[PDB]
Amino acid sequence: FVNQHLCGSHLVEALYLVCGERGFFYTPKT
Amino acid sequence: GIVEQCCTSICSLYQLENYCN
Repeated sequence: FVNQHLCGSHLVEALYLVCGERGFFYTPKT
Repeated sequence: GIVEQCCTSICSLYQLENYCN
C-alpha cells in the first residue's frame, strides 16, 4: 500500500501504519 | 522532503521508515 502517490491524510495514514509504536514525524514543509 | 518523495512522486517503504521515530 506504500508504493503509490500518498498525499495529505493518505500519507499520514501510511506513516501511522508503517511506524507503529515508534510514531513518526510529518514535516511537509521541510 | 517527504512531500516531494511520497506525494508528488511514488513513495516507498524505505523512505517512509526514515520518518519513523
